[PDB]
Amino acid sequence: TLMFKRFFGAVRTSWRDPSTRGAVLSLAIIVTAATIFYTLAEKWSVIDSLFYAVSVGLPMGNGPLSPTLTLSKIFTLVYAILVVGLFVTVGGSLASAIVQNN
Amino acid sequence: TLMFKRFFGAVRTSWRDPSTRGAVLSLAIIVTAATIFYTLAEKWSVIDSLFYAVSVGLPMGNGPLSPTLTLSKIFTLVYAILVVGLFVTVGGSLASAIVQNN
Amino acid sequence: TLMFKRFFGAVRTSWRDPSTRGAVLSLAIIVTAATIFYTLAEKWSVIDSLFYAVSVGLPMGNGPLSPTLTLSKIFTLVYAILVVGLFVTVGGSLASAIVQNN
Amino acid sequence: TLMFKRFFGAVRTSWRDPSTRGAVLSLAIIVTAATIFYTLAEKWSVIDSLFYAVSVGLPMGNGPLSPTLTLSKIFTLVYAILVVGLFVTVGGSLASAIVQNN
Ligand SMILES: [Ca+2]
Ligand SMILES: [Ca+2]
Ligand SMILES: [Ca+2]
Repeated sequence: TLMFKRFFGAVRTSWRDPSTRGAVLSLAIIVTAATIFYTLAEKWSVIDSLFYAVSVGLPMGNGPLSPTLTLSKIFTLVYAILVVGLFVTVGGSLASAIVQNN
Repeated sequence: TLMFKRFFGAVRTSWRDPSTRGAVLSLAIIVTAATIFYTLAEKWSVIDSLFYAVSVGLPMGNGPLSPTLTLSKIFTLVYAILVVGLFVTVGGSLASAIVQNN
Repeated sequence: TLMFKRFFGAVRTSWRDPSTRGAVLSLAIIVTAATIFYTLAEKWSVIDSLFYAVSVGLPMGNGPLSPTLTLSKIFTLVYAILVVGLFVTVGGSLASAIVQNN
Repeated sequence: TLMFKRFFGAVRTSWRDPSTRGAVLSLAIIVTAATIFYTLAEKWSVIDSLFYAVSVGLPMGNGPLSPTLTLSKIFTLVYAILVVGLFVTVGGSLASAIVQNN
């Protein structure tokens, strides 16, 4: 029953596009890229890898998960600084869409 | 003894509405669902669930609690992206309403 | 060595005033109240109470600290929704004020 | 393995400048001083210190690292309010500069 969320959520209001919710596109590369890195370098599972990635722009909250290696530390910074912007506007957009969707 | 805040804040500032504080309603809907899932899925108590729900889109931080199921992990992930926007705007309007009460 | 931050920072650009930074007043009262609550309920030392209270407006991160009692859990959500906006507007004001000093 | 992000990230969007990204300069100062503090006060390594400093101004999330002494606790609070702004606009300018680069 996580249906009503995924379907009346990420799927449904993710298809409200201006020229400037090409930020979603921008987001997806970056999150995905981070996830790959986390999986490979930090050795974590895909979900956990994704969880960490999502965490560094959003108030969600990383898990037990934190970087243990120098590359993972440094990388987390550089990614984090960028994506924080990206997460924001997208969240705003979706929020906006939700309200005029009822 | 939080009787001060609940009357002076939480049930103070909501009694003030524009068009865009339709956002409250959506946020309410999001949170409730989230909490329910947590209680059912993640087995935690109503508040612990409820706390966790709030934790994900505001910066406060979750202490001990973190999702342990892949299913709940994705639920957070999906749910995270929707609610944050809502949190932002309710956060802002609500804050402004304090300021216009002094 | 914090003196350089404290004087060159949260007072040096704190005293940059319009009418609309009356939120600083509000921030002070609200942060104070929460701190008091934390001190009382959570048993915590005043600094720690203060630490936690600020942790929840800002992207900070609490320490190892988090609400362990039900009232504290309940209180935190309520407070966080209120105070976040305050933290935001003040932050922007203060931010803008560093930049205006170059 | 992060060479994509380092060169095509927070060195690419740097060579894209108006004058109100003097905020990057501000952030560098505040961040650097913070790092200096944390290394010294809290005994941590430089990388860890940097991470922690970043962690208080972004949704990133402090790992194990958090302050343990009053001096550092207070300092975080002070710094936290200051940096929160500078981070935010940095993310924003940076963020837009990604979409303007596509
Ligand atoms: Ca986070
Ligand atoms: Ca926080
Ligand atoms: Ca955290």
